[PDB]
Amino acid sequence: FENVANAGSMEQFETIDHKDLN
Amino acid sequence: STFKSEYPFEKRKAESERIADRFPNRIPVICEKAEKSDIPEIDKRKYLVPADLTVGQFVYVIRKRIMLPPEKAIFIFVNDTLPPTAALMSAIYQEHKDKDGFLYVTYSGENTFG
Repeated sequence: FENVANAGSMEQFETIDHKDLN
Repeated sequence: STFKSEYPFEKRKAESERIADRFPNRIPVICEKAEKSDIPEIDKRKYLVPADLTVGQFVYVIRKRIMLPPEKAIFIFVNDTLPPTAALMSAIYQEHKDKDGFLYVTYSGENTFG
């Protein structure tokens, strides 16, 4: 909350793939 | 505490813009457990969702993630609405996306519209 923001995703995204639906 | 509460606006929008650049065909979604429900908690809250998925397809993945048994209820809420599982996630995004560029959803074992 203090400094210039950065786009870094340190808390990573979970990627959903289409094969997760099989 | 919520994703929105943990990160300032400029950081959240910076992230969704980075996803826009790197993964233009993925919807950035925050998925969190609703307050007044004993439904199981979820280990991860940030998802990149293929833009073609339906709500029902997305829900299938979330149910697996929280290891919900097939007989138990779940409801995914967006913006104080309950979208049908036939709806396209792309359509939900376009209507309900946050100013920070994410789509925020909450899940519950209770249907508050009942």
